[PDB]
Amino acid sequence: LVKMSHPSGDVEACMVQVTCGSMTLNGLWLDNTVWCPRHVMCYDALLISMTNHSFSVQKHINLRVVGHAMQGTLLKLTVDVANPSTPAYTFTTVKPGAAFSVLACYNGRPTGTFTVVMRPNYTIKGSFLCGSAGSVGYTKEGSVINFCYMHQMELANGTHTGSAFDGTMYGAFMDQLTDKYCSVNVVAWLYAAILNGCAWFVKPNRTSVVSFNEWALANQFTEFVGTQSVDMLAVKTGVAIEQLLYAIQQLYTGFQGKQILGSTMLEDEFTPEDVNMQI
Amino acid sequence: VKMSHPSGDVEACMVQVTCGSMTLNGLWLDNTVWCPRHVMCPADPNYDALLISMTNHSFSVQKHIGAPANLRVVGHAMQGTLLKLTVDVANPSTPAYTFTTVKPGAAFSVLACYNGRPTGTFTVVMRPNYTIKGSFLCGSAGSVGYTKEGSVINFCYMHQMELGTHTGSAFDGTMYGAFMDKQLTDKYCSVNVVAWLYAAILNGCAWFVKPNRTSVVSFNEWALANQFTEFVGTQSVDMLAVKTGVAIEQLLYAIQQLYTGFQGKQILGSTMLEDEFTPEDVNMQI
Repeated sequence: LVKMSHPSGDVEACMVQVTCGSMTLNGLWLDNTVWCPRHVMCYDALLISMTNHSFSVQKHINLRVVGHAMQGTLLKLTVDVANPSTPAYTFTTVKPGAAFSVLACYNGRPTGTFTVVMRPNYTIKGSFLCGSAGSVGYTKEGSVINFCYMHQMELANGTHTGSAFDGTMYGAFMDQLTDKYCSVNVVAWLYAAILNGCAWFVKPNRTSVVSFNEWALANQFTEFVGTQSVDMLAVKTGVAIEQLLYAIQQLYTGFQGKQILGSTMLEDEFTPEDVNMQI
Repeated sequence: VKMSHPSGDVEACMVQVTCGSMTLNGLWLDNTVWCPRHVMCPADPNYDALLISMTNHSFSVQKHIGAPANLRVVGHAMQGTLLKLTVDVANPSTPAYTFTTVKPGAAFSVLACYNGRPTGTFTVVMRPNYTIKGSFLCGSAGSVGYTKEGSVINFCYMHQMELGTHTGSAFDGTMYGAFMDKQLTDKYCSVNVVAWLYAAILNGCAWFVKPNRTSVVSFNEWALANQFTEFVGTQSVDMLAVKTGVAIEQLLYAIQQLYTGFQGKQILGSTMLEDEFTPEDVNMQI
């Protein structure tokens, strides 16, 4: 169980530096559009101020802006060359629990890649430093990149949020509720444990989904919504979801010194899908 | 956070290499294609005998990603546990690169591929017992590990086999841990745990800083028997000590006490020690 990212080449070919006089940051160049965060201008009062000439766009790894418009918290810029390296792509909004890959850029140059889970409070726990705004987060399905995240801002110590390519900001943070454990990702992690022969925490006892969900409300756990990749884990292991829900309820109390997949605590950063592909 | 290098450049060099009924991945720089020699083994073999057996067209080399291409194998050779296949076309996308063997504790990025197609990228640290803990499946042999410094890629690993751990070879041909294509007890990597403590201190968790210090030389002889690695300082560690005002010899003491058990307390939310983050890591990320 490693944290696995999608290969970043497709997206590396679309990152650019976009500047608005004082402020500079990262942009995503798809076909004839450069997307980027709108606080490059730092709102409608800011937008009217601007000319096409007020932005300049560079590819490091020759673009003239010839159209500009605002969409939610994102600038949608039009440019006079269509990106020859543009992937087949899609905009989609992720839901808490889902995992995606982030390409962290600076000055329009990619520097790292990692995987985050969209956290129940609509933030992500990544590594973003000054100037990383406009790094994109994506998933890949076939050859179709799904762009789902443009990085905007840091809120607390090591917690970040961003936009969803319609303009909306995850969790509506203007440019935080308490976090919870993602119950299904934990269940999947415990299946991964069982699959690698770490099944000491399995007892016959069970907890229905309906009661677990009531229990979750009081213990900073999200609702559990089973899906088929979980059902596939249950089948291969012969352990029912309802058993693992009982074990979550008792492991949250304490691990009593023991281990699971090396971990001393619960792990909600792997999804049923990630477990399936990897194991 | 576990952070790997952008895989773009490396994806641009991944090939599929076929030999008889068997296929795996190769790396294509200049006119050379590297790949694991066990591509030649039908379902304890004699790799010299095998290579004599190989004619010109025993090898097929397909590029799937990017600009598809047909690469004829012009000559072949062997090198350690790898093959050097020469091909008539040169990778237009070869970048600036080196061939450096990594040491235990160091971190590198892996580009996992199947039938010449990248599928994922992650980061491992080379274990003191010379294995890595990756996610490799059937057909992943020949996936490439690498680190970038400046615009220069240092290729350091070509995946070979599953032991549940993994190993492959370096690009001179040496298999890491000298395993054979036909395991020591792990150890804690001490320099990384120093780094990780520094990341605890740099973030506020420093209840284990006591002024008592244990010397490097002593820690090492101590480590010899409590399953740690010799501690080696680096310029990177020295930047973490400076910024925090805690000396390496102090954390070597804490590591001696902390092996016994965290005794009810917590460090960055863990009760066992993390050896998977390098001083470079903590420096880059803080």
